Amino acid sequence: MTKNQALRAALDSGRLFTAMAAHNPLVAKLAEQAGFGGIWGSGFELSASYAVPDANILSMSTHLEMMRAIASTVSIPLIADIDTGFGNAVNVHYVVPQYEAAGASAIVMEDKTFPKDTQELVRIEEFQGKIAAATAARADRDFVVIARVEALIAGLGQQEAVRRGQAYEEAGADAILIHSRQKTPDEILAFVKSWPGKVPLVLVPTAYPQLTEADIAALSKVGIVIYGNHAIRAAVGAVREVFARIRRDGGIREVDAALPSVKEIIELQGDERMRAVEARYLK
Amino acid sequence: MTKNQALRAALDSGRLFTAMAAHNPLVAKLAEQAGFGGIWGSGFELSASYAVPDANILSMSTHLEMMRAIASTVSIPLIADIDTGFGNAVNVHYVVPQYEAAGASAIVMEDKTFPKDTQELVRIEEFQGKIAAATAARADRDFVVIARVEALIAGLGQQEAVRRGQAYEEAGADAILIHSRQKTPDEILAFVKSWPGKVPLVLVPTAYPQLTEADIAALSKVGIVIYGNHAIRAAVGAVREVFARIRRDGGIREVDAALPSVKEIIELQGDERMRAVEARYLK
Amino acid sequence: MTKNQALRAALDSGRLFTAMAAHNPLVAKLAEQAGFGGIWGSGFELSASYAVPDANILSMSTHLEMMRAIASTVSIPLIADIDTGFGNAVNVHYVVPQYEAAGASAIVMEDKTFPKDTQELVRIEEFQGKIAAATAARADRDFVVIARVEALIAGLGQQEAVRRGQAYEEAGADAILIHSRQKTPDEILAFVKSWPGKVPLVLVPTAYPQLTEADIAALSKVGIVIYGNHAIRAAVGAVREVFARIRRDGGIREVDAALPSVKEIIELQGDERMRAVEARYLK
Amino acid sequence: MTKNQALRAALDSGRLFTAMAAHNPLVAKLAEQAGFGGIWGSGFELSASYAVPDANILSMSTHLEMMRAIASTVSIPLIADIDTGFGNAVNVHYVVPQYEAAGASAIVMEDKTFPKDTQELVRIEEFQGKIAAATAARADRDFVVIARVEALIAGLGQQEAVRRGQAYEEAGADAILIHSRQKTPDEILAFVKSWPGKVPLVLVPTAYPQLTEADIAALSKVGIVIYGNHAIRAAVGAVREVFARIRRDGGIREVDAALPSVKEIIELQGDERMRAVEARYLK
Ligand SMILES: O=C(O)C(=O)CP(=O)(O)O
Ligand SMILES: O=C(O)C(=O)CP(=O)(O)O
Ligand SMILES: O=C(O)C(=O)CP(=O)(O)O
Ligand SMILES: O=C(O)C(=O)CP(=O)(O)O
Ligand SMILES: O[C@@H]1[C@@H](O)[C@@H](O)OC[C@H]1O
Ligand SMILES: O[C@@H]1[C@@H](O)[C@@H](O)OC[C@H]1O
Ligand SMILES: O[C@@H]1[C@@H](O)[C@@H](O)OC[C@H]1O
Ligand SMILES: O[C@@H]1[C@@H](O)[C@@H](O)OC[C@H]1O
Ligand SMILES: [Cl-]
Ligand SMILES: [Cl-]
Ligand SMILES: [Cl-]
Ligand SMILES: [Cl-]
Ligand SMILES: [Mg+2]
Ligand SMILES: [Mg+2]
Ligand SMILES: [Mg+2]
Ligand SMILES: [Mg+2]
Ligand code: NA
Ligand code: NA
Ligand code: NA
Ligand code: NA
Repeated sequence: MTKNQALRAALDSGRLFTAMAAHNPLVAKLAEQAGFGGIWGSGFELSASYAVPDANILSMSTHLEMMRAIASTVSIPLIADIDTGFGNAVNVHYVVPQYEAAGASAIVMEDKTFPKDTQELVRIEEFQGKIAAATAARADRDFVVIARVEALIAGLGQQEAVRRGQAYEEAGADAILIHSRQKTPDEILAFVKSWPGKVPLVLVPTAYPQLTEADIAALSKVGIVIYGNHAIRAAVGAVREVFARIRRDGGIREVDAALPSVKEIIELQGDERMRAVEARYLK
Repeated sequence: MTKNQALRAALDSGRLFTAMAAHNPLVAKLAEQAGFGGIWGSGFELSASYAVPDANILSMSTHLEMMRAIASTVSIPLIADIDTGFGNAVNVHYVVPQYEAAGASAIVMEDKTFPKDTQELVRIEEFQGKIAAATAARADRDFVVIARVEALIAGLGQQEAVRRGQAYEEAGADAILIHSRQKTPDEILAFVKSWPGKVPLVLVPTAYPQLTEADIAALSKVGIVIYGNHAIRAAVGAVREVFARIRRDGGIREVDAALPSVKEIIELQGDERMRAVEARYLK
Repeated sequence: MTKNQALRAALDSGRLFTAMAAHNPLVAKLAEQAGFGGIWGSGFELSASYAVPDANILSMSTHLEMMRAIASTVSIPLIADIDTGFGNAVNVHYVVPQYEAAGASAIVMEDKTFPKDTQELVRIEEFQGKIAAATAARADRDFVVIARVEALIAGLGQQEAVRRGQAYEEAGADAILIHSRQKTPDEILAFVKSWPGKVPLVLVPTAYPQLTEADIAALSKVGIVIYGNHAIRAAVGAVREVFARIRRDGGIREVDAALPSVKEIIELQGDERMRAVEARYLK
Repeated sequence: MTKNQALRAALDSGRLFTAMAAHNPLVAKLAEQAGFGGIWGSGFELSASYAVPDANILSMSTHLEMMRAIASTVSIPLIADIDTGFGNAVNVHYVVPQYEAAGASAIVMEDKTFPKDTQELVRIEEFQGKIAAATAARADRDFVVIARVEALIAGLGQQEAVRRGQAYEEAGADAILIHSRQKTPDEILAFVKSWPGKVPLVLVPTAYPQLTEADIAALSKVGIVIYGNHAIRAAVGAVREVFARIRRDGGIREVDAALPSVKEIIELQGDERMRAVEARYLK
């Protein structure tokens, strides 16, 4: 099975698929090794790793190349975040085949207007055009197009969020990511209970961590849960602490023991494979 | 003071300068905030973050662009690792002005032969040519060229390591990074005691962590200590643990509390500055 | 004089400054050698060279890196085309310092809305915000910000085109590029005669080639003329003809004599400089 | 048929395959349209277009990304120039899958030592290792690995050039590119007459243009002829002339008529396709 088939199989199978954020190939490799179903090529994580806001500031090329590098490192599906498609439906048409060719198995595109204005979401028909352009542009039918509905977040209400989801599924979306920034899952659970569409839902429970996977498994309508930014957060927490200790201790004499060893990083780098290559071809 | 002046001032001042590894701008920003003197644009860390060996596999462009991005984020000097110069003295000549223009305040270039052969170091005169090409190519005289001597590691002995260091300083090196993979500092300390050159030494005590900064401060001949790969190691240690917990707990309900908050990452991303910009220019 | 000073000197001097399109560093080098005042880092030319439409499809990174490469090759000022700023005023703020750091001496930003809609220009105050963000973001005050007014092209009339130009100059534009796609210069000349602002105008006479430099010199209000796309056009014309001849002749036996020699390209590549470098540093 | 199959079919078919140099996707598109069999992703042409010597100065990433862009534009096979493999057999192993994934249908790798020394070619067994690494690294067996023999050029004689070719074919090369800088084809024709290997030869007759395709068709042992640098040469010849005319005429009033029209470039950019996309998806 190709990665695209694998993701499509997980969605048609009814099993709940988990995807973890990654800001580089090493972190994606660790997510694979930890057992997550797929990698989330998070725009928030990559822009955070560049110390720039997640407000379409980071170059699209930086993100597309990071997706290429991650897909060439892991064997599990990569779901790439393409923000608002980097433009209108015409840009979508030109952009999607690049993400597919980079090896992503899905893209997530949201209906926020872009760029931000000094009215928060684009018109329903305009987004329908963008999703239809994305599905028209993909080569492999198994590649997945996920439409992200921002209407709850934009404060437009549940009726409108469901109306948009249905319009997007009618335009070709393979799944609907309904988002919420509330600190409790009530708004999301009410949307789920009311969702009437045939395609599966996608949740990013970052703001409402109390909704566990067992709680999500109980929602037959959800096929994917995404851990949106826990790798960059974990990284920051530990780097900041090790740096503060090194400066307080005046050195690495204390901190060294606790850290993963240099040998462990060399193994994560594929040293083994490289030695086989040197042994069989360096002459 | 420009960053190049700042680094040159630290070297001429006699104070011991500390530089910490960083594999992205966010980590470089944390090193700055923790109080390190400069950033080490480590080839080992960047290749590890790509999950490829540190054996000249990673594209030079990937590293040069990462240096640009780090220098545009921090206010402290960036010392860039240029491995063996990506080629001979002619490549050095073309490559150095790019690293300088990217905003690096120094480059470290080692005398290993390249590419690796199926004799371990290049000829002394050939490396002298490479260092002279680097110093000839730089525009700002304050930009620093550091020659890294691999002779101890290559097992060529102390006499040869010192002979090479002196030849490189005679060719124009502003400092000599003497390296060692021993688990105790004896080999390095004996080299230091014997070093007769006028330029300062640089140590990367990764393999012999028991040599503390107070121990290094006692070596008047050393002007720089570099923490070679502690950021990627710290990152791996924490990402791996958070991923394993999320998979064991079936969710983020437990791990969320401990992590730095999303709001903390947004602040590290420069959200404040961005709000001032939106407030004064988005109309 | 730095390049930014040189461009500012040409603008304050009253002399008419000429800038020629270039789609790569070699073509920019030829423009310099032909005697043009500066290079026009045309988005139309670079997208045409990629065989994609000039409709914000080409990655911004591809263009920014091409500007870097051109500025590192020529000694004359580079005026970079940044389309609509790749976003709103916030993107402008983040984008301008990158073009400045790449070595461009000016940017040209137009008031078209972006992305294109299924109302043609952005609101006057919104563009004023974008220009003010650009001038706020530049480090060197000599770097030039040129506002391009699309109102004639958008069919909004002369009064509105002048109103926009004046608003942009009031927001900080150092010059106003008034554009026209008419096949005669009447619309442009009438705008010029009516222009009341203090800053100089910029013309791109591509569509009305009969307006010569002597005709433009007679317009004291114009300080810059840009040849918008003549390099890619010339290139296409000759490549297409040589390819057709090679296929008709079944070889290069006939076409070879007419072509510039391989030795001539090697000289344009800086072979001389490289031999001096090899001679003095390859040891 | 995929492009790799198409190239393999041309090689097994006995027909003579023609490939033309291209320094960008537009020029590659013109070569396709002129009727050449494939595109030659020339390192000389791309470095010349950057105004840097063809001496491994140009970044490998710049070339790899240009190959991606060319392959995404044309429908015919792309033969990519990978110089000496950017390193030893280990680099070859890591580099080949990237060129394959970029969409190249073949790579050409030469046996020159690298980097150049202050002995001209690598050891036969070392190159055999590099070619075996390339064939081991490719995913699709149809992808073609071409070994370029520099022994004639290095002045090592015909016996050694043939010995190297045979060793490389024994290591897995699908074809042997025998090169010569002589101004007459005698050296090349004598090598051809003596060539005993089973795989086809590749010629780059740039220096001896009098060897026509009809002359090459008569050499049953040659399966590919490459026009090495005629696109950049044609481009330079015409750009230089148009620039000189514009400066002599003080404008474009005279030169405009002769040039391909702006409308012609817009068509080469895929405007048609883009209008269909806008018409069916921009809503
Ligand atoms: O991870 C991301 O980039 C996301 O799109 C989800 P967020 O908008 O909740 O950060
Ligand atoms: O950090 C690096 O990349 C170094 O050059 C030091 P190392 O060789 O000890 O890893
Ligand atoms: O050369 C360009 O890209 C221009 O902006 C001028 P045009 O819009 O007339 O092509
Ligand atoms: O076109 C190239 O880059 C070639 O490798 C052939 P050359 O070495 O004859 O230029
Ligand atoms: O080669 C891959 C290995 O590295 C890992 O990710 O597990 C699955 C494989 O396909
Ligand atoms: O702007 C910079 C700030 O972000 C920090 O790094 O401290 C020093 C400043 O120059
Ligand atoms: O070095 C430059 C040379 O190459 C040319 O462009 O003329 C001016 C110089 O500054
Ligand atoms: O779409 C392609 C077209 O643009 C051209 O190159 O001819 C063959 C096609 O596959
Ligand atoms: Cl990273
Ligand atoms: Cl990164
Ligand atoms: Cl080009
Ligand atoms: Cl290019
Ligand atoms: Mg996002
Ligand atoms: Mg290193
Ligand atoms: Mg333009
Ligand atoms: Mg070549
Ligand atoms: Na990153
Ligand atoms: Na990284
Ligand atoms: Na180009
Ligand atoms: Na080019």
